[PDB]
Amino acid sequence: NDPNPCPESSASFLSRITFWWITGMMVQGYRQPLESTDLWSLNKEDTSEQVVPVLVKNWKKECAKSPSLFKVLYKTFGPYFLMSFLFKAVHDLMMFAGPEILKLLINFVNDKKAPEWQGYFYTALLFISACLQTLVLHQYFHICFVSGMRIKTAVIGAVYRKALVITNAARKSSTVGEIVNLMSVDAQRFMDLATYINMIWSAPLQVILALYLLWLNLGPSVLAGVAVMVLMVPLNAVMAMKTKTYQVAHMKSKDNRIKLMNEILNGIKVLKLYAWELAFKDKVLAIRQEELKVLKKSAYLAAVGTFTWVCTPFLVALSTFAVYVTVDENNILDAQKAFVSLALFNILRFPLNILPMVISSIVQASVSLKRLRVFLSHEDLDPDSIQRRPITNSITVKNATFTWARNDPPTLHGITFSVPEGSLVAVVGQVGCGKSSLLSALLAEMDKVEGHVTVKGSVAYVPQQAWIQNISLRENILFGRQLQERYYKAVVEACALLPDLEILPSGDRTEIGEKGVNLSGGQKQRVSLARAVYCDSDVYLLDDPLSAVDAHVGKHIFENVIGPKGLLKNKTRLLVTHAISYLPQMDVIIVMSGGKISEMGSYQELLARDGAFAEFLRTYAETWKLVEADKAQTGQVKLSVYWDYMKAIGLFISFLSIFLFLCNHVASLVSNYWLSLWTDDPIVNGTQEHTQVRLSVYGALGISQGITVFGYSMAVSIGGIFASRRLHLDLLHNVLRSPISFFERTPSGNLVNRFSKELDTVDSMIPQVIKMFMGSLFNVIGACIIILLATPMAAVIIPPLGLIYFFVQRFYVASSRQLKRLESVSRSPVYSHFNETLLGVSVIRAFEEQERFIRQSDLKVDENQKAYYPSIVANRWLAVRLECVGNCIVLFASLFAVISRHSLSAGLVGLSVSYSLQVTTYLNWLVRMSSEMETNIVAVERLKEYSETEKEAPWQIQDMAPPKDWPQVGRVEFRDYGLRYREDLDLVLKHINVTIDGGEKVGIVGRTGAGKSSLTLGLFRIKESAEGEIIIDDINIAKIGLHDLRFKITIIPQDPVLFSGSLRMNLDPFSQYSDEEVWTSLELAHLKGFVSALPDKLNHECAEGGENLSVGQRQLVCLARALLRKTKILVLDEATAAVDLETDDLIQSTIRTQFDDCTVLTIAHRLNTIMDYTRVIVLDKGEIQEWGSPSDLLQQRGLFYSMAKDSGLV
Ligand SMILES: Nc1ncnc2c1ncn2[C@@H]1O[C@H](COP(=O)(O)OP(=O)(O)OP(=O)(O)O)[C@@H](O)[C@H]1O
Ligand SMILES: CC(C)CCC[C@@H](C)[C@H]1CC[C@H]2[C@@H]3CC=C4C[C@@H](O)CC[C@]4(C)[C@H]3CC[C@]12C
Ligand SMILES: CC(C)CCC[C@@H](C)[C@H]1CC[C@H]2[C@@H]3CC=C4C[C@@H](O)CC[C@]4(C)[C@H]3CC[C@]12C
Ligand SMILES: CC(C)CCC[C@@H](C)[C@H]1CC[C@H]2[C@@H]3CC=C4C[C@@H](O)CC[C@]4(C)[C@H]3CC[C@]12C
Ligand SMILES: Nc1ncnc2c1ncn2[C@@H]1O[C@H](COP(=O)(O)OP(=O)(O)O)[C@@H](O)[C@H]1O
Ligand SMILES: [Mg+2]
Ligand SMILES: [Mg+2]
Repeated sequence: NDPNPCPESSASFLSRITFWWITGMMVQGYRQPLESTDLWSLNKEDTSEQVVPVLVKNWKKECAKSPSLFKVLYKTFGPYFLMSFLFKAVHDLMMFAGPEILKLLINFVNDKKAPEWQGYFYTALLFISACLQTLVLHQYFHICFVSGMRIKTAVIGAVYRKALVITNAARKSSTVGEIVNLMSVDAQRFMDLATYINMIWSAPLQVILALYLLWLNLGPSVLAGVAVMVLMVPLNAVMAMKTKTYQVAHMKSKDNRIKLMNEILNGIKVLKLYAWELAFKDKVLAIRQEELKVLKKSAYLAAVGTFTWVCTPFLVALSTFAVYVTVDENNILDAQKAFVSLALFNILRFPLNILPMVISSIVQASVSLKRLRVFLSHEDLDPDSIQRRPITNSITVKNATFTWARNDPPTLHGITFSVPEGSLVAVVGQVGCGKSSLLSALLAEMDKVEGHVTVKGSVAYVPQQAWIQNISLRENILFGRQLQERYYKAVVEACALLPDLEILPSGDRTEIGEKGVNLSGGQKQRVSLARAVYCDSDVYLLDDPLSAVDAHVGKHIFENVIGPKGLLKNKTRLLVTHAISYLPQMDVIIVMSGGKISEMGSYQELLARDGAFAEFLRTYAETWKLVEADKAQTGQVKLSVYWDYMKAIGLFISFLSIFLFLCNHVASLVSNYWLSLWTDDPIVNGTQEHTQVRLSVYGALGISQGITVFGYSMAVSIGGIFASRRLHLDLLHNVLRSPISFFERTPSGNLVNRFSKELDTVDSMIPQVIKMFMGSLFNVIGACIIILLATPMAAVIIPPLGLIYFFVQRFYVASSRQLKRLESVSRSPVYSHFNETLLGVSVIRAFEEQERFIRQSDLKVDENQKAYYPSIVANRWLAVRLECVGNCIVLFASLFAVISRHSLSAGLVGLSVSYSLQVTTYLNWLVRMSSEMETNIVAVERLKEYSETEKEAPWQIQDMAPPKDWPQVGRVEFRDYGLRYREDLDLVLKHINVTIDGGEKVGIVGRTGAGKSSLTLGLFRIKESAEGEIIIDDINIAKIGLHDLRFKITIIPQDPVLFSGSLRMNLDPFSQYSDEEVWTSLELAHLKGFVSALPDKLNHECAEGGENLSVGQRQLVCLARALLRKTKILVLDEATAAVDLETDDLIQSTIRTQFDDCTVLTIAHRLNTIMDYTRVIVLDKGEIQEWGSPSDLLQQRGLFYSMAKDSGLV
């Protein structure tokens, strides 16, 4: 029992054949524009739940049986798609039958004596044949399009189901670029094959059936015609083989582009802060140029392919007629037969003119078939590698050796330990020694070479990089679980989240943002912890959850949650710690260096050892929503869009294209009438050579027609490339120029959609639609001009026939357009969900929530399909209506000719029928193509949207540009400075007033969520000042072009962000300076040893956004990045967060030596590294509290004293 079910199920037989059931929606759509709400629920068999499981099953049955073939696996959609063959057969015989009846009528009308009754019968038999072919043809087309739709669901369903199981090593090879490409473009390639796959036999049948009529007419002279056509195949064959290589290279360039764009949109804040977006712009363009260069070559071959097929029947015709006179000198010599022979030849263009699109589709689909087959055949991480015994030690690892990649050398070298039930274990060691690795090994994320691993009970995971969903804070803490009011409140207060829940705008239920961009580092880490704690599992793997928060909250969380008095007192919990404060509280602590456990034991036991760790210890010891969903445009498409696409093509090509179209269709009409005038001439003994004279002229025009067709097919293709190139550059510049607030609002999939699918539409579709539209347009003008001039008194018939076609076209398109918008809008969540999942697969797999996320994906794809399905039915609805109107007019033209056979104008009236069918079929084509054009241009409308938006301040002002040596003394002055993140939200900073003098070392201290990171975000002018101003050395900041600002001051941001490419590229993407400078920087960064010992020294492939190396190494890469610029104002935003105590001591000593003369302000939680500084700023919520020298603030016994006492400096 559905609330709004599809009417197709309940529809009677008469309704189903004519598609009468969609009538109701089409009328509703005309009155007021269609909404997402009044779309019908899908049919049970059109649903991911019913479609995808049978495909993945067949893959399990077929892949397990084996190489693994994907083509044999596409017998899943075979059964349903066979009926299509039967429907296509009947239609072709009815197409063949049509002309026969028309000959008998055109003959009947001529013969005066013929009985009254026999005339009507022919017209009645014509009308019925036209109706039957229409109904049968559109049953065929509906089966083809429904098949295509079901293949789209399954391809997306399978790819998502696979993405959650694939190995890490395979995840590096199959990048996010390929996965997004597979779900988007390759599914559209299979959908487009679904139509034309049925022509592979329908064209040869039609070619044979037309050829046999010539044998019946001519005889054994039709062989030459077959000999010419068979010789043709090899050319199209080798050219198709050549294209197959171009399509592969084109797709590879498209994957690389989408992969790079993903890495840009991930870390856009870092691009904005370092002022790097021009470097990454140039890189995206370089990849686009390669992709477009190949697409041009593919288009050149298509033109040669089209050129070959269009001029085949004329070359066949001349080849055939030569055979007669070169042997048959005895019997045959006819004059009129030529006309019937040419009338039989001129049908052999209708099959051959649709062939190069069949070839293009099959090649394009065959590439996509290989790419999907290669992706679904990747090695799957096996969960039976770990024992996972039912709820005697908690976890046991015995001589286990794990490796990130199968062929690479192992990370963990023969580790051996056992942890008892309800034991608090700690993991310690150097930066990049394999701690996060050890936790990954127990989750079966890493491949193991040898050993034995047993993990008894359910596992809960807290990763080092916090992963938060787009949904409300409560729903993040729940993570798809039933709510317990007692326990929920008990977890939230234990995780120290109450003050954070107070400061948030709408308290608990706030739209948290796409990657938790709203929250601060500590808030993200606390939510991530709270989720895992709420889940209530047997074993707890905590990857440094007390890093980002200060000493106060850290202690609170340790006493209330993790420690032996908290919630998790009884559960086995293995935490990775860098702090040495809580090691006496631990049961056993495991030290590891270079992937080997150096020594295990308790605090006292390890102290008694007098080892390396002992020596280490001595030295240091109604709710407000944020994300706005995509919303469809309401009215008609504005001429601005069309004019913008045409402006990109250029004036020269547009005047050439139209000119060649005219030359083509003029030659078409000259040939048309020159033949029809040649027809009605007597066969006298004279005009013996005239036939051999004029058939050369017919051949010449046939070649001329072919040459021009090749011409305009080329002209439109190059036009399309110019447009597609220009549109991408405008889109990319518009995106890179927008402010940070826009990116925090707009969903990720919202942009991925426009950069992948909407651009792929602009690249491929629109040129083909333009070619077919212009073709149909000039065909209609060409028919109209002929009938009018042949019968000047037929000027009355044209308007009425046009007006009724126009009103059907204007009615239909109004709804058709809106359905294409709804579909195009509703596909954005599908990308967002894919993007959200791929980041947090480790977490999803740890909590075993796969089924829920898989089930969520199915429900998100259903919405896209619910929007798509009415669109294709509406196409069928229109087509049947227009053809049935066409049949009616043909009947009246046909019936009028029989009624008034001999009354008057007997010679003229007989022909009236002949072109009454022509004009009908051409006006039928014009409406359908004009609609297809209006629905396709929506893609360009969608790309334009980010032109009329909010833009960031001008990059280069070039008038008020400050001197080359502007930051000469780092004198930073804040004057009544106040920041506000949104327009409606309350102020984060207010009435800030400090004077940081030149070369002054300034600390910034405060409680988590005090406005520390926001102050540094404010200085770079990422968010524009609400009140007051900042001044850097007697020069106002708001005035200057922010690229003159941003190059002169450096920051180490809180989150370390690396981009996909060589390790050298991350340090310097402009390629400005030498390798000696990079090496001396990596020497000061303390990565020299690590980066030197690597297989490729500085050409190491950092992939997936720097997942190839550890968090603490990304910290040092971001340090090196800052060390290379060597500016006079430096800003540290917790640069020493996820590192050792030893490693921290080093990079501090670096900062003291290198940045000795330049102004440095540092934000920090480790107060150890502040007490050395000259002055310190302390701020609580939005205002600066007591500030001065650290020694002074300790004497005062105020706030800074309280924070020092927690750290244990006092
Ligand atoms: N997914 C991965 N693919 C390939 N190599 C990896 C991967 N993860 C880690 N490594 C390599 O293993 C080394 C150390 O592993 P790991 O990241 O577990 O260190 P860690 O102890 O977590 O360090 P940190 O203290 O920075 O958290 C790194 O130097 C890195 O090159
Ligand atoms: C005689 C005519 C009318 C019918 C035969 C012509 C067509 C259907 C034939 C001739 C050459 C053939 C192509 C030759 C090469 C390729 C590339 C391959 O990777 C996929 C199949 C594909 C694309 C073939 C499909 C069928 C094909 C296009
Ligand atoms: C170089 C050549 C091919 C460029 C040709 C550009 C042509 C095809 C463009 C420019 C303006 C466009 C038209 C603008 C207005 C409408 C009305 C709409 O209800 C149907 C589409 C239709 C009829 C468009 C069809 C495509 C169009 C005619
Ligand atoms: C109609 C008959 C008489 C003449 C036909 C000549 C045709 C085939 C010629 C004349 C001018 C030519 C065009 C001139 C300019 C360009 C731009 C170039 O970057 C790609 C090829 C392209 C698009 C050419 C394609 C072929 C072309 C259209
Ligand atoms: N992009 C944002 N949009 C709206 N509010 C934000 C944003 N970033 C941070 N906030 C809010 O401002 C407060 C202070 O943030 P911030 O100064 O960045 O944290 P911290 O001082 O801990 O580094 C936080 O409690 C947070 O809720
Ligand atoms: Mg780690
Ligand atoms: Mg911060």
